Amino acid sequence: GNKLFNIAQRILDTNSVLLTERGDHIVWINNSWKFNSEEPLITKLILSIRHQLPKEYSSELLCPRKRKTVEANIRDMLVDSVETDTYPDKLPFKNGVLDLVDGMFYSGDDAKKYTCTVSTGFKFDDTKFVEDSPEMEELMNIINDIQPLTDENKKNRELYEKTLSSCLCGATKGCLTFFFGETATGKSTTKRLLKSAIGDLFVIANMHLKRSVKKLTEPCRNHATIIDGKIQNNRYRFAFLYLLVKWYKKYHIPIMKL
Amino acid sequence: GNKLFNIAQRILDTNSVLLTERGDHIVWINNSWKFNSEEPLITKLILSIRHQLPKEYSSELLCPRKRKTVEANIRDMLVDSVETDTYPDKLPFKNGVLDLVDGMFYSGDDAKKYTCTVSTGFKFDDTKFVEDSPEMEELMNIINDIQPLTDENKKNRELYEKTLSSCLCGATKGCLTFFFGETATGKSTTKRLLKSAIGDLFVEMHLKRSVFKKLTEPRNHATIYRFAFLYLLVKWYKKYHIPIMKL
Amino acid sequence: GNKLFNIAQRILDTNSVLLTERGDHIVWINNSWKFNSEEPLITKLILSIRHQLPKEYSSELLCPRKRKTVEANIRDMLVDSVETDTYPDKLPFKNGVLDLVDGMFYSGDDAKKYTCTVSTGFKFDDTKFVEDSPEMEELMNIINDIQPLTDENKKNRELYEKTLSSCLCGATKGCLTFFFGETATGKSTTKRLLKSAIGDLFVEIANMHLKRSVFKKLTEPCRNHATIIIDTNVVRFRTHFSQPSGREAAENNDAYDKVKLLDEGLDGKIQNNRYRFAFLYLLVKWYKKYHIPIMKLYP
Amino acid sequence: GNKLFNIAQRILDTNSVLLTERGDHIVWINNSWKFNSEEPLITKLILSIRHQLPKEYSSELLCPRKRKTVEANIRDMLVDSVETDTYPDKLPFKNGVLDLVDGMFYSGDDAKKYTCTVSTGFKFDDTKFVEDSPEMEELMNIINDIQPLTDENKKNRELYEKTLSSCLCGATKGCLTFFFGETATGKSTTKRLLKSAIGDLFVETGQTILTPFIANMHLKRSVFCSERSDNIKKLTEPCVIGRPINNRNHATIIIDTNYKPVFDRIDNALMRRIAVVRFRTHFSQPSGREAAENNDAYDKVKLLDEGLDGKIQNNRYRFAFLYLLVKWYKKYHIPIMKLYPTPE
Amino acid sequence: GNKLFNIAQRILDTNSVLLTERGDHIVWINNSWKFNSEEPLITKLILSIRHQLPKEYSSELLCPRKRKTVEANIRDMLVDSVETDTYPDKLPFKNGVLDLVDGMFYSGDDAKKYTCTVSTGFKFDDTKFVEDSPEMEELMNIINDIQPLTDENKKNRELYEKTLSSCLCGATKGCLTFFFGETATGKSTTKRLLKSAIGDLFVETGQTILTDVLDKGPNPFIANMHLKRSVFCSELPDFACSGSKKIRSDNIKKLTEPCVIGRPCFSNKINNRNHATIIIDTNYKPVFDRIDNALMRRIAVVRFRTHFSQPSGREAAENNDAYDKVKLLDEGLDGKIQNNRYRFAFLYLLVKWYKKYHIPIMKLYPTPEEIPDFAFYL
Amino acid sequence: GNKLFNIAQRILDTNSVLLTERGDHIVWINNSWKFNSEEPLITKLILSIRHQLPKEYSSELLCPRKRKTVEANIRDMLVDSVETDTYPDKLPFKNGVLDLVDGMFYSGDDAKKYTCTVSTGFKFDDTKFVEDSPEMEELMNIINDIQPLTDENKKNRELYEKTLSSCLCGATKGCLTFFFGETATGKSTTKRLLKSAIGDLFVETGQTILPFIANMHLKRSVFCRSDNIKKLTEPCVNRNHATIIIDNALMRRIAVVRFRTHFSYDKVKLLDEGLDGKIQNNRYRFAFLYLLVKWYKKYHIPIMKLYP
Ligand SMILES: Nc1ncnc2c1ncn2[C@@H]1O[C@H](COP(=O)(O)OP(=O)(O)O)[C@@H](O)[C@H]1O
Ligand SMILES: Nc1ncnc2c1ncn2[C@@H]1O[C@H](COP(=O)(O)OP(=O)(O)O)[C@@H](O)[C@H]1O
Ligand SMILES: Nc1ncnc2c1ncn2[C@@H]1O[C@H](COP(=O)(O)OP(=O)(O)O)[C@@H](O)[C@H]1O
Ligand SMILES: Nc1ncnc2c1ncn2[C@@H]1O[C@H](COP(=O)(O)OP(=O)(O)O)[C@@H](O)[C@H]1O
Ligand SMILES: Nc1ncnc2c1ncn2[C@@H]1O[C@H](COP(=O)(O)OP(=O)(O)O)[C@@H](O)[C@H]1O
Ligand SMILES: Nc1ncnc2c1ncn2[C@@H]1O[C@H](COP(=O)(O)OP(=O)(O)O)[C@@H](O)[C@H]1O
Repeated sequence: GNKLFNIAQRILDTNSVLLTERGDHIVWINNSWKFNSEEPLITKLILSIRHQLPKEYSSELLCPRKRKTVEANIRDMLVDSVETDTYPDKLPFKNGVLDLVDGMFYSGDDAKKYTCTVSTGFKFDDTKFVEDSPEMEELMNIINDIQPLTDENKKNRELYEKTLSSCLCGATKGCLTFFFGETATGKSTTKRLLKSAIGDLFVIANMHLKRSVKKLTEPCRNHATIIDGKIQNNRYRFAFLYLLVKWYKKYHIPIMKL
Repeated sequence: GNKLFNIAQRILDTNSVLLTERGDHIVWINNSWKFNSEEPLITKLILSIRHQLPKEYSSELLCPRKRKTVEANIRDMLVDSVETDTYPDKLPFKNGVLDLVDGMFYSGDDAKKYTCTVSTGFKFDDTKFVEDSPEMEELMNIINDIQPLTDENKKNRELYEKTLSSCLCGATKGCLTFFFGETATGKSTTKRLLKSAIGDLFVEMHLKRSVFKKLTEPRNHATIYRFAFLYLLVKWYKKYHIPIMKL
Repeated sequence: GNKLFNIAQRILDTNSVLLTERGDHIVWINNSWKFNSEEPLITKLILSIRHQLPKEYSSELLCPRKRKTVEANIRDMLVDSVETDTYPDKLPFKNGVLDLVDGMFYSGDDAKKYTCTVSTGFKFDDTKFVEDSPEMEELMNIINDIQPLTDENKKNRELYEKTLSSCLCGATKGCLTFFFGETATGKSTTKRLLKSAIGDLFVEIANMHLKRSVFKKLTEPCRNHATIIIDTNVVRFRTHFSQPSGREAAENNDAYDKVKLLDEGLDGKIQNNRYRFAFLYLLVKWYKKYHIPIMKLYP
Repeated sequence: GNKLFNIAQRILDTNSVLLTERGDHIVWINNSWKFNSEEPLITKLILSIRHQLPKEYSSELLCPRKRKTVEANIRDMLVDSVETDTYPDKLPFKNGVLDLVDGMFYSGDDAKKYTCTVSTGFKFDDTKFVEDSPEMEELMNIINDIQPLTDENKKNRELYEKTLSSCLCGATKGCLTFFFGETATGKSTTKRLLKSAIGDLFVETGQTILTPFIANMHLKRSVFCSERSDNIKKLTEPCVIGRPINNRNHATIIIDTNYKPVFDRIDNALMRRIAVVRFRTHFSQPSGREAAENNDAYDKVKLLDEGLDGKIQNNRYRFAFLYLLVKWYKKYHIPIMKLYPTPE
Repeated sequence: GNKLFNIAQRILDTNSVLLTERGDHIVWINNSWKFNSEEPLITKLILSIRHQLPKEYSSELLCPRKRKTVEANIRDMLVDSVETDTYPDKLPFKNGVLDLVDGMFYSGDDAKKYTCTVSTGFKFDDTKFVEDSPEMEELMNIINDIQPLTDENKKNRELYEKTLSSCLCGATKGCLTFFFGETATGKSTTKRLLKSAIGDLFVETGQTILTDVLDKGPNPFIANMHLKRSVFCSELPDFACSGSKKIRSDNIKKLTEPCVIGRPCFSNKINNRNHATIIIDTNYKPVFDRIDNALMRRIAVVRFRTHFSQPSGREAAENNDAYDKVKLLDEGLDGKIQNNRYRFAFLYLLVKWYKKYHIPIMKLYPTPEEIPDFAFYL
Repeated sequence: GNKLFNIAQRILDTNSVLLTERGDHIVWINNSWKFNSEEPLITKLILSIRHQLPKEYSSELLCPRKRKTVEANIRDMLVDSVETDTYPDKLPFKNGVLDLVDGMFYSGDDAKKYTCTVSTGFKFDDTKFVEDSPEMEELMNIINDIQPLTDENKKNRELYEKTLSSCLCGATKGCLTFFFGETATGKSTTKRLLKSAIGDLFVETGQTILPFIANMHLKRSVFCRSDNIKKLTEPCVNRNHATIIIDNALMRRIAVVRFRTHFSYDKVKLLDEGLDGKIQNNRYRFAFLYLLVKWYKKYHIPIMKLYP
């Protein structure tokens, strides 16, 4: 056939570009399913796949007028859409995906099979998701101070942990939990802690695919659960992420329900 | 005279592209009458149909700038509009159209003639639409639990079956059905079961075949487990709505 | 000298494309003046007229890049705006324009002279505009039940006929006509009959433009061709139409004077357009009885 | 040099395309200064002017891509703007300009030095602008039946004539005029006659002006308001504030009312911008005629014709009223133009 | 090398095109720093400077596709922003710049140094900016009619002189000025005289900028009053009746800052340089929401006294105490003002007034003694 | 291969064009990180870099149709977003960056590492940032006139200098501040002095706040419902570096300094009619910048916090 057509065919065969019902063309570059419905991110992918093609097919794509032909060819081959965020027990990081059934981290093509268009926005450092460090004990202490562990507060702590641990699911939640409290009881502190824990999955048009923010209990797509100085430096991030994963694995194994 | 016009004529001879009174072009790719106004799919159909054209006409379609010329020729050749969604006794699934009176499942070219724009949403699997399944037993039990075949639920059962089977027709319904009752009776359960049955043809209204004097006016088709409840619905249609559809 | 300018001049010779005061290029294809201020229809016209020009001129129109050249030449040669819908005594169908005053229906080039952009939305069936058919007699019975030809109802009947026939003129009406009456009297039956009769030129301010029928500011030409009709619960209505259960609702109240039997099947046999061309014949017949010299409605 | 640049230079030297202080490029074709900010109207002129250049510079212009080059050069050569509509005593028709002070219809190059970016919207036939015609007598009878020339109706008749004829200048009218009268006496008849006569230079607007309907009334000579104090103080100045932010007010404001108007604020400043003409000749239907003469709010009663509006909308009484307007104009507005208020 | 890049560099050398802080590219054609943020005006300049280049560098600019290239190069060669209209004491006409310090005229490169993007909107004729002319004498007569040179009117006349003179300099005035007067007194006459004298450096606005939260939504009444040296806001009705919005006080301090905040229709440029002499044409005493000393140092007033009326109303206007003198109303005066007959004489008079009153520094003073509530607060 | 691709690679290897998290591209020309979301500013960088490449690569950039190919290649070779204005304690001028920690001024590549986009709006004159100069003594004269160095108002004076010196950093403050005072008290004099000192990092917006937010992004000082107060002291509202100067939670979010001396109260002084004229022209700009830097390195060197 044609060189600029075989290049598009070979790029498509790698399943690096996909089409989603919102009309979006999700692109796989830098180990994250990216998308931007304002300018073609595909051309970035034809430029990236350059070190994945034969030599005769590699020098062709060093021309921006030749990375629009292949982009159009690719855009005209995506005739059938692909479902997104099929798996709820998955956490997308800027370098892979994390499974909440056993708490390990995938990277590269291992995270490609789990189509997660949205992401937490930051990389998952390996030597921070540890059991103990000079951040775990202080986090545990402040969590106890905010939400005491006593008998009359035991059920309150249980529902509290169940509510924050729910802010990882990829499915919609049909239940509401109230955050009633007096002045200066740490609500903003927990808000910032959870924001540091997940990040981009935290904020009606903007809250798409977000996992936390009768009309806000319907499947349509939303997944959100509706509810100092050494925080913005992003220190308690991985410790609180470990706590959230532990609470999820302790409370949300079989069925997700609030 | 012109290869890129002979190709357009051959593509239009297959009746794959039609024009709809909204001024919009609907196309036929992978067994679905799709349509879009932001990224027209006429080029998608051009690049899809190359296999059905001769070799000399197939090598010319492998080019994005030679595929916006055939698209221009085709769009310039569609002068008059065509009507969509005429047949009322059809069920459009993502892989064909199923007849209600006949009950035979159509797929591919046989499904093209019935211009069914709105689809059920989900693909239809042949080896699930059976009368003997583990799920259909429990579905029948649930149906009997929601409403029994008792003395006070004989004519109510008839109206229930008639109204439920009515949510399969492309015509305009002539009556409204109410669901007055107490909590935990089967209202929302039946709502979710019907949603799982007829899929996309459901809103909780343009060509939507179910919605939960102005309503009973012509466009709208509304009546204001995917293979067992569907079997029960088609059976109810074959008991109730055979010669004429009325509510 | 320049083939794509000779082609543009020749296409302009046929007077197929016109420029409107609104800025929209009306186009003549498929016996209807279609226009669209979102995409130029002119290129479809250039492609369509291909089978009229010499063989050398025709082969240059199988090239979409040589058709925007012709369209650009044509658009640069159209300076004189041409008024639309100047003739009010015409009813535009999808295959031409019917003349109400005389009675025949024009088609093809004959309908081009009457620049009629809006149309009825449905084709004009030739063998349906007939005085006698198994549907005009039942329809006339429907009027007789709704509006009997009694001495007291004679004035009502004439006013009803005049108002119904007035929804066929492209002029501007200067009178509001009411549909006063009680419930189940045949108003909405008349509305359904009218919708089946005329079709697209029926609405139930910008949207209500260039329409002939619709359901002091509304009675001025500034365009507005609509016959404004208001339904309230003045052509008065008496013959309430009762049901079988309303059979026993048919002998006390003087808001009515007659109670024919309800016919639930009738309503259905309207949207099917069973009484369509019968109604067109009745409207036209009535029209060339009150508005032949001049069309006017008396307040 | 470049051939298309020579073509553009020649076209620019015939003064056929002009640049205004609004961003619009006004084009001169069909004896009219048109403008439209949706299409490069200049690219029409390049074709139309084609029958003025030598044969060498003619066959080139049969190419749409060689008239975007010529237009690009032209738009690059119009460095200076030109003031437009500085001549008030001219009436522009779609085929010429009528000079009112002598009533002469200029066409072609003669009707070009008077830049007129807004026209009446129709052509001006020479062999209808005459004083001897049956339509002339019909229109004169209608006008006499509307405003009789009797002794008690002299000053009002003069005000009516002055106000009607004043909707022919491009000057700024510093006054307001009412058509105060009871229903069905001829105010809408006068409105339709004026619309048929002066055509496009006539706009009807809603009551929100009196209490984006101000941006469209730009360069219109007559604004009729059928059916707030400072609105009057805003509407009689050459530059009125309106955004679709300043518009030139060449408009005579006529207001159609049925009762005595009541204003929000009454002061000595408002009475010097107001004028009223009374309508006293009711035209009632023959069935209801006997109920009109007994009424005291009117003075005369006549027969209400039915086809009059039909023939008026058909623009049959157009040039007769144009002649009447010109004749009135060359009786009060020749030395200067000024609208005199009448507080009483 | 490249021929088109050499052309672009030569054009850049002559300092004809410039880049402004607003992001707009200003050009230099026909001795006027014109700019237009809807078309790349630069492409006109490339043609106009065609004669200022050698023969080989001239024939390359008779090709609009070859002038788009030069325009692109110029847009890619101007990396540094410039601040325009820095010199305040300059009056830009359509054919040069008049310096107010001593009143000579400049053209060409002499006037190019002062990058005044705005202009008055009309050409400047040399043999009219004189001291002896029939138009000058009659203009002096009508000005003395508007403001008599009496001792009772002496302070008012002098402050009127200064206020009119201030509408020539490009500084930022911090004192609002009122034109309190009764109907038919000359406020609109002075307004039209200014409009004929300074032309473009003059806009009209509605009372909205005085009674409105002038930040919500797109407001083009503020985005137009940028670099204009005189702003007129007529139509101030009385506030005694219902439905009248009092003049919002903070707007007075808002309008006297060196920058004004406002957004036009669908734009993000909220800052506009405020060189305007905000002058209010009113009829009665203005009333604000709250009166204080912070608002008291931004308000100056001039009373207009001599009335104009035809003999029909002369008897009724003579006995009115709201006036002090009555003169015969002229009918063709508006006609001979709207045709700019009184333009250059008034411009010369304004220049003389500025040279006599504002030569050392430019500053304005308030006159808080002519308002009842203001006087009570004293 | 391709010459334009190699040119784009060489341009990127110098790290002059970056892609920010907002989706916009920041460009390093004339010792300033300039960005503008209305046209590609990359092409200006392509033409500026022209005197850095091999002479065979330089003649290819004298062509606007070949400076859009290089820009296109660059636009597809920036796949990783980069955060902006990480360094709080740096003051960006149109010709470099001043390091507030010690007081030295960097320029060129030395100021390229500090990716701070919003500059002050002017250049840094080397021979004016001096402690002694015949425009400085008058500056602390007028400052002491505005705020006398009295023991009674010493707390007010230290609060004043602490709050005004805080308008130089990219950190987020968590408390509103007010300049509530009487008429003719130097409040707008302080506003204009600060505007001369910092320039672009200074925005004035009406009381609608109390697109008017979309412009005050990365600005280090701004001027002018308690819910909006609770919304205006957060790291995001659009970044929030502004030192906003115009229940218990409201109590810990409000700081006000009360001006005392009046000019034409505790002391009445004489008005200076020419003071504004010699303030708008930025006469005291660099002397006040020096004073602010001195106050900063005297007060905020260990950590930044504005206690109420
Ligand atoms: N364990 C803890 N150690 C230190 N500070 C704490 C702890 N728990 C709560 N706080 C303080 O309590 C405050 C919570 O107030 P916050 O919930 O933000 O009030 P509001 O939401 O009304 O502004 C935080 O500023 C935090 O510093
Ligand atoms: N066969 C059945 N009969 C009754 N209830 C059922 C049956 N199957 C499931 N249910 C459960 O009982 C509930 C019935 O509630 P329903 O009648 O829908 O009213 P609501 O949803 O408002 O409570 C459902 O939530 C459903 O989960
Ligand atoms: N002669 C008739 N033929 C057929 N149907 C009739 C006749 N008379 C009455 N009907 C029926 O009676 C009904 C009258 O209702 P209608 O008068 O339209 O109610 P409303 O006036 O409130 O709109 C119609 O639906 C019509 O079908
Ligand atoms: N001179 C005349 N002779 C006969 N009929 C007239 C004459 N003038 C007007 N008419 C008729 O009388 C009617 C007058 O209505 P009009 O006064 O316009 O109503 P309104 O003033 O309430 O808008 C018109 O329809 C017109 O046909
Ligand atoms: N000597 C004069 N100088 C200026 N204007 C005069 C003079 N004599 C009469 N006038 C008249 O004054 C009118 C302008 O005053 P006007 O616009 O009514 O002021 P305002 O609108 O502020 O009341 C002009 O129409 C002019 O004819
Ligand atoms: N210490 C001072 N010495 C001299 N003049 C001063 C002093 N303080 C203030 N001023 C004068 O006061 C004016 C500023 O007043 P300002 O505080 O802005 O009042 P407001 O804030 O009410 O507008 C300046 O023009 C300045 O000349």
